[PDB]
Amino acid sequence: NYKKPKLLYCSNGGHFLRINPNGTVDGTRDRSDQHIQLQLSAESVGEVYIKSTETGQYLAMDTDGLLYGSQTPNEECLFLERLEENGYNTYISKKHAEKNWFVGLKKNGSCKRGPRTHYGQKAILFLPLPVS
Repeated sequence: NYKKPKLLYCSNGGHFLRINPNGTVDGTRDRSDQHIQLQLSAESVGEVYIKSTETGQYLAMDTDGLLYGSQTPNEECLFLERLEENGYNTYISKKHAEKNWFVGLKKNGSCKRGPRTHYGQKAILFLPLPVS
């Protein structure tokens, strides 16, 4: 199911995860935005890389839990993808997995930093959707 690109929709504020050309990561309510098309791929079961098709940058999480775009797919870019019972997917930073730092978007579209994320919050629930 990683064969084609997709959008990652956050049910908290209704934002599509966006990797901007300048390297910042946020969300947008505009489904037509060119920077929300993402290619997910898995080298190992349950572990994914999430890449911007438009800029080639990989989603990554820094040491303070902020999401950013990385030119290279390194250890900071691996996420543990889990399918929750409510049917939503969650993504935990593999590097920061002991701390349960999730990929998350606030209601205003800004990244909810890893340490502020917690299981049970709407900010961490994502729905993979077809591009068009």
